[PDB]
Amino acid sequence: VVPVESSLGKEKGLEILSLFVNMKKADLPEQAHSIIKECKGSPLVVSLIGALLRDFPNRWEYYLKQLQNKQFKRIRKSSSYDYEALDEAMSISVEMLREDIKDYYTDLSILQKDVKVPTKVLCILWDMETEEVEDILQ
Amino acid sequence: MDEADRRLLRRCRLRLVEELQVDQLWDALLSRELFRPHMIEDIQRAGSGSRRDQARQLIIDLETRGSQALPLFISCLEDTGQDMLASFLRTNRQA
Amino acid sequence: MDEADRRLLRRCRLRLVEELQVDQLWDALLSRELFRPHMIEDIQRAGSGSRRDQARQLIIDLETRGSQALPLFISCLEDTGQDMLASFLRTNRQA
Amino acid sequence: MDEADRRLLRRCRLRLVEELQVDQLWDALLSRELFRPHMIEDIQRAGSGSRRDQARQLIIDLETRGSQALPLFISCLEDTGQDMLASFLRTNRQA
Amino acid sequence: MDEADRRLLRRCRLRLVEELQVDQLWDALLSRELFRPHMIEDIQRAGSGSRRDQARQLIIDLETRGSQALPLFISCLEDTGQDMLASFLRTNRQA
Amino acid sequence: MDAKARNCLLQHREALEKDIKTSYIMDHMISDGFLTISEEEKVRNEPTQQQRAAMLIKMILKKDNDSYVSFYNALLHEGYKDLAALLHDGIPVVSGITSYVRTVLCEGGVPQRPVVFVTRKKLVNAIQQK
Amino acid sequence: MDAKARNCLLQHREALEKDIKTSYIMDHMISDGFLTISEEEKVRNEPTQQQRAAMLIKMILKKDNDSYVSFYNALLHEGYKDLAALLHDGIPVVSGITSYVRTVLCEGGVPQRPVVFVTRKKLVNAIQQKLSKLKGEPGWVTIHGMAGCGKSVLAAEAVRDHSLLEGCFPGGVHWVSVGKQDKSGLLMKLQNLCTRLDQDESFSQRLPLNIEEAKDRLRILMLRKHPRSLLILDDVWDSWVLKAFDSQCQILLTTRDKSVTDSVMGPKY
Amino acid sequence: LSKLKGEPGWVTIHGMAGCGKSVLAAEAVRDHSLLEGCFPGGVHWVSVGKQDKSGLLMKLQNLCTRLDQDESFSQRLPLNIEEAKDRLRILMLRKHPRSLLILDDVWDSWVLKAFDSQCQILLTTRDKSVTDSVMGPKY
Ligand SMILES: Nc1ncnc2c1ncn2[C@H]1C[C@H](O)[C@@H](COP(=O)(O)OP(=O)(O)OP(=O)(O)O)O1
Ligand SMILES: Nc1ncnc2c1ncn2[C@H]1C[C@H](O)[C@@H](COP(=O)(O)OP(=O)(O)OP(=O)(O)O)O1
Repeated sequence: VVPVESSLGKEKGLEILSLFVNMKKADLPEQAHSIIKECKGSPLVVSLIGALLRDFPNRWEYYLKQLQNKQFKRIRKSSSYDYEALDEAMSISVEMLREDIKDYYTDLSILQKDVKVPTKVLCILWDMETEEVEDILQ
Repeated sequence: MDEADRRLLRRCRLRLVEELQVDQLWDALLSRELFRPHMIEDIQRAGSGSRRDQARQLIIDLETRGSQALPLFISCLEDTGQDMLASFLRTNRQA
Repeated sequence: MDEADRRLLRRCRLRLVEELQVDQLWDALLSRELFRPHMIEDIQRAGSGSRRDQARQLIIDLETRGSQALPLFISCLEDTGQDMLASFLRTNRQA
Repeated sequence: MDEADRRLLRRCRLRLVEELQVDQLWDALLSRELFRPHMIEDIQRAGSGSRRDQARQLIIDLETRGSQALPLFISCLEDTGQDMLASFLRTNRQA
Repeated sequence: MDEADRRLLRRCRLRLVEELQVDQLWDALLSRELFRPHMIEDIQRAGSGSRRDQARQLIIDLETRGSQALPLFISCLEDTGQDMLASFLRTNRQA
Repeated sequence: MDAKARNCLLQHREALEKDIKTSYIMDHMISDGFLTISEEEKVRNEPTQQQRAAMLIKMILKKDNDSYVSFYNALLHEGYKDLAALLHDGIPVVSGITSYVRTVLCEGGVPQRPVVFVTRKKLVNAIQQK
Repeated sequence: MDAKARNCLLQHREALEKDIKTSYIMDHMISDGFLTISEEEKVRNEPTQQQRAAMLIKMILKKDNDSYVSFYNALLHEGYKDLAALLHDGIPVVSGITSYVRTVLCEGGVPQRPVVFVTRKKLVNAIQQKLSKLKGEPGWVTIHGMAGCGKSVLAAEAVRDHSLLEGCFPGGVHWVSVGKQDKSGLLMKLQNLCTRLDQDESFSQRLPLNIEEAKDRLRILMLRKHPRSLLILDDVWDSWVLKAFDSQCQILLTTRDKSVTDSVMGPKY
Repeated sequence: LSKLKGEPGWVTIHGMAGCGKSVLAAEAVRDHSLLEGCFPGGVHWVSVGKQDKSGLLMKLQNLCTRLDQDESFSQRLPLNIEEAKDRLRILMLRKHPRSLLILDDVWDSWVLKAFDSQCQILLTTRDKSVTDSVMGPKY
């Protein structure tokens, strides 16, 4: 197995947007640096912004804010990729789960991005033995 | 070659392969452009390479060499002193 | 040719091809109508045309020339002064 | 050799093989680099080794020896006192 | 025969066929059991039967006669007074 | 051999097949180490001079630059002036996405990479190893 | 080859098949550069002289004007006087609208330009440029326009030139009327298309029942059977309609929309 | 009809109801000189008459069947008008170069649409309109 689960760094993001709006880095607006930071490495979302900015050469502020408020519904495009927007992909991965577990997943929404949790707290949540939990989590 | 000439060559098969002298015939055939030189080398190597095998392949291949292949072939027979064979052929064509 | 005669010709293969003189044998074979003349020309050209190659083809082709091909062939051996070879053959037929 | 020269050699086949003296010709052919020495030994052994058989193989093999093989060959004829034959050839080339 | 010996025989092809004397070589080859007698008759008849054609077939067929065919062949050269040729060969094997 | 050389052979193949007496060429080439005995036996097995020449050329078309030169030299050395002249201009010098890529990989095997992509080397290399 | 030449071959085919000894013809034609080794091997593989001749003629019927001449010349040169005479009157002229044009483009590839048309040079030239940027790869060229504007015709005269067609696309040129369609209909156009592509029935006679396998045989054929040849779509309405036709081929499509080039990968214009 | 010299093309004769017409066409192509020189591909004839889609389809299979006597193509029956049209064009171009295809009594436009690929046609009828939907030179 080779895990690809990682994600891109600042530089590559910059080059993608570069090739999409046809510039050299110095010619880029300032907001370019900021927006990528919120994009968080997924080549998908980069490909999106770089797709839309191709049409409407100045919406930059609009997306810089709209990507902030965290709602991804506003972003839509069609391309080689099979789904319109980011939300869809996730939405597909979710549905294939068993009927049993689908509830247990929802509970996990309580986590704060970047907050690592120990296992025990989850034991507290679902009210059951350690290993019994650790398996589901696995 | 028309069907009548072809038919003649088949009818005379036995006599042709029994009596045709080939070694002396090649020059004549060339002179009247009946065969190309490589065609002759191929005929020479037909089967076992005996006179009979060469003769047989000659007369088979002859059917493909034109509308006038048969009369031209009779002439080459004449030119090489095979009058008896040429005579057997002609008296059929006419018959 | 019956199977026993054929088998004899195979068993004596080495000796036949080693010792058979052919150049002197053709007249004898003809006299007893063992082979047609063209058959002889073909045998003469078998392989490299050496005595051995001719001999080999002769004895192979001999198997096809009749019920009495073997005894008639021994006689031709006798007639051409190949008594030793004929003798080797006969003492097998009988054996 | 162009087709016209080749054709000339075929047309004159009978005369060449009837009249060509070869024993005296080899030096000339060498001088004009028409044949390598081993090629000459091979031609010398062609068929029965008679003058005619050598002559025939010579003129056949001649077709392969270059664009100027024919005129160079006429010259060698001249050089060896075969003016009559060379003359027969030249008056064709020109014709 | 190993590939190096075979390769040597090919590299020296021109010199071998140009210089090998065969008529005097057969006894030597027999003495060292390099060839059977019939093999020798076949080689003698190779191609036109010239010294060169015999020589060529000899050296080609030599490649099949064993692991030690080449050194044994050099010895036969020595034994028949073909030291120069044997010398050309040896100084290659070693080289 | 170089495409220049090979195309020169292909262009003049018919002339070469008509004239070459293989017994005077194969020897040189064997001596030079660029024709094998088994190739020579395969040639010898053809019944006519032009058929032998045809076979030999078939074989040579597949060989390297040195071989072409070996062939050319033997031709020149054996007095085939005109034939060597035909082959003179074709003599070769002696002593990422490519043809293969679009050749084999257009079999449906791959969707074309996008219009715009940065190159991630670090991972690709790993996959190549595994 | 010209229809005159081809019909001359067809008329005399039986005579030709009976007499031709292919070994004396294929050599010349190979030397001349108008018969390939693989065609020759396919010929050689037939067991009898007449079967070989039959195969060779089969092959030649599909070739160009030069090829016919090559064939004729070899026939004459090899002493087939009578056979050459049969083919003499059918010899095509060898070496803007020319022979090539009506030769290749009568394959259904183009509807004839109207009875009356003014010539718009300025645009045609542009299309020729964009289309010439390819040099060959898979690729896409799109022209979309105002509803009812002169468009389809304009494309039809884009591929009219001899110089372009000969040099850049000597694979042939194809044409497909698509129009507004449903899944069933689209499927139909597919079977019809793949049927049109192989005239020699080099594949089995059967009808693929899914869009997928259709797509497949398309790609296989286009790659193998018709290398470097332009496939033209006409009036393409929807994306998923375009999805099917997509494998690794060059396409010039006319339409009213710029969007439907949406779902296809590769370079675009 | 001789203005062609060959191309795709159309020649129409329409006339009064019941006038001598069909026959007249039948003796048009009677001459030796014309037929030999201008059309040495052969000459074909198709009775069309008033028809529906089914019938028309039928006339199509029958026609394409008639064209190839050597069964140079597979034995199968095309189920749509389109593929029929296709095989028609392929055959006419390849199999029968420079040969005149005659229609008889053609009533409607869409009836004519099908028969149209890149071929020469001499049609007789009562109407001048139905040459409507076909591209190319007309008379
Ligand atoms: N060069 C031209 N000269 C004269 N008339 C033309 C010319 N081009 C187009 N037209 C006119 C006459 C034609 O009957 C008609 C066809 O135009 P066309 O290009 O086919 O529209 P279109 O079919 O491409 O658009 P759409 O496909 O959306 O219907 O337009
Ligand atoms: N040359 C002619 N000589 C004598 N009678 C003729 C001649 N031509 C036509 N007729 C007569 C007799 C024929 O039986 C009849 C056929 O005419 P015809 O041309 O077939 O009409 P038509 O069939 O073409 O019109 P439509 O197709 O509309 O019915 O007309």
